[PDB]
Amino acid sequence: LPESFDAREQWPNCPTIKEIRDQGSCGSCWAFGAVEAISDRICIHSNVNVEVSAEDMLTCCGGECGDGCNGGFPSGAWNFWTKKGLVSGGLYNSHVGCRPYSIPPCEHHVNGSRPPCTGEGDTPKCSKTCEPGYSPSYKEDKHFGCSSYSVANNEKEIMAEIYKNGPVEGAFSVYSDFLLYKSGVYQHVSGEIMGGHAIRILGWGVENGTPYWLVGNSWNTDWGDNGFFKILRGQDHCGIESEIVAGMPCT
Ligand SMILES: *[C@]1(C(=O)NCc2ccccc2)O[C@@H]1C(=O)N[C@H](C(=O)N1CCC[C@H]1C(=O)OCc1ccccc1)[C@@H](C)CC
Repeated sequence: LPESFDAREQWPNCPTIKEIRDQGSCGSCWAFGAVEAISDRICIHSNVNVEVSAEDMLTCCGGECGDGCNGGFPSGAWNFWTKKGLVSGGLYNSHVGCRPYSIPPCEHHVNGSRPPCTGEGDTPKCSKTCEPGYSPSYKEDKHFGCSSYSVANNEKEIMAEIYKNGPVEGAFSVYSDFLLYKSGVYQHVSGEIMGGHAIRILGWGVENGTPYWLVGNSWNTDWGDNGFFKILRGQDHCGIESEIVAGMPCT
């Protein structure tokens, strides 16, 4: 395996890999890390381009994935993709796809022109219909995964999975010092535990002798490094290597 790897550069024909979304004021990271990686993989393994609906995942999976805006389980999300499939849907107010995200973008621990995020967010309804004007129907717009699996807490195997099949979803413990991340390789040194956070890992590298994972957060582009961040790799730091999940699209 190479010393560095950036899925964005390795699969130039898959622009979703470069995208950063905004989960808004809702604890839907579990759903976002999943639909983002799934969007990447659908393009990688059939290179069609589809903005997989975070709304569909967030609202229709139900208990199997956890508790909507109150948090969920990454592996459960990929299961939903294989069992019920996922329709298309872009950013809030984009009118792109069957079910665009219904929760407004906000400022995540940074100042900006958008309203500041306010944790309190209610899970939107599971509506099995597409926005007006969109074709085909909800049922016909479903994209299915043909496998849902968990990658071992093994640096090499995780790198190998990304290298071969594309970005994966992972999760780590968020402590307050992470909230102010701007650049460099993040290592937890201070701050209270905020809870588990699911994200999309799309590569790795070494910065100043420090091995890291290239990660895409779901807090818009004005947070962190253009929406992305790097975190220490190789020591299961904050559990970043403990809950990796992925899957392959059908056909
Ligand atoms: C991830 C998130 O979205 N964080 C940012 C945010 C923005 C706005 C408002 C709140 C939070 O809280 C999100 C998530 O999916 N969390 C998820 C989680 O904490 N839980 C899922 C089910 C209930 C809850 C929990 O307490 O889980 C503990 C747990 C851990 C392992 C096995 C079983 C249960 C975590 C798991 C995502 C990795």
